[PDB]
Amino acid sequence: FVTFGWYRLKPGRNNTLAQPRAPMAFGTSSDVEFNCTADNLAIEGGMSDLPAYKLMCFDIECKAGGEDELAFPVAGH
Amino acid sequence: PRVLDEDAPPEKRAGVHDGHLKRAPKVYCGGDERDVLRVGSGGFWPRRSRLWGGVDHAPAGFNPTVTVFHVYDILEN
Repeated sequence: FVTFGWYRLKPGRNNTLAQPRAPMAFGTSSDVEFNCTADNLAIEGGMSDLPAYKLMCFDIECKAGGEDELAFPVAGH
Repeated sequence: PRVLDEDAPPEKRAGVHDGHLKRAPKVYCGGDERDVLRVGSGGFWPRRSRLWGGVDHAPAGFNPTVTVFHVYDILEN
């Protein structure tokens, strides 16, 4: 097992499977969710490529709105 | 800011407004307008979310099979 890499669901210890959670029991904001144990998982070596993951690259701009509008912004104000 | 209210005398322009207001937050994308927190069908920014506050906004019959899944982060809870 690795912290960053492809994986794969397996048949499991006896035949136990990944048990797909029901859309209401989702803990995360994900599309599909599962309930495995460590034996329903396989590393799936051979794949390397990176999935379709998204990158947000944000940048805020702030204004200072006090008596001195040349002062630098402060979040508490 | 008070300068955002364009038709108002030059001396109600400095400073900011403040204080509680009672309407769902809207977003104006060009000529259109929408509630910020309203997923619905249309949208002014993309969405990869399935649930939104309990409602399931996926096309019915969503049930993607999962046999391989890149993993990028691991939580514990």
